[PDB]
Amino acid sequence: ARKVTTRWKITGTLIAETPLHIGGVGGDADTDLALAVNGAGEYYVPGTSLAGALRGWMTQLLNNDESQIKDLWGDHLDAKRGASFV
RNA sequence: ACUGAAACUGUAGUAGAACCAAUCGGGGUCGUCAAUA
Repeated sequence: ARKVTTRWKITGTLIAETPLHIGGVGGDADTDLALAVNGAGEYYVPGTSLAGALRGWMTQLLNNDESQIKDLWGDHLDAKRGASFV
């Protein structure tokens, strides 16, 4: 497989400090923009939407350096990066 | 007159940007109603 010196499980509670809206495709007959729901119909944060939230912030932190970002979040086109480590 | 073996359809990607639940409105004030004798 991919070598992993150490795997880290990072977890905790995220609280909405303001209201939240991750959108699905949009519109449930009660709202023009409808919240994203999982296959069980439960309201959820897509891991895509949180990954890009955290990668996006990190991109601003690291002055939009592609190198260290792709070192942690993967890259489709570098010949030595591929899949994400987060 | 002899089954090929082995191989993740996967990798990167924030359903998001913009949008005022808002515009107008004195809690106000007078003669009506019935049809005959």
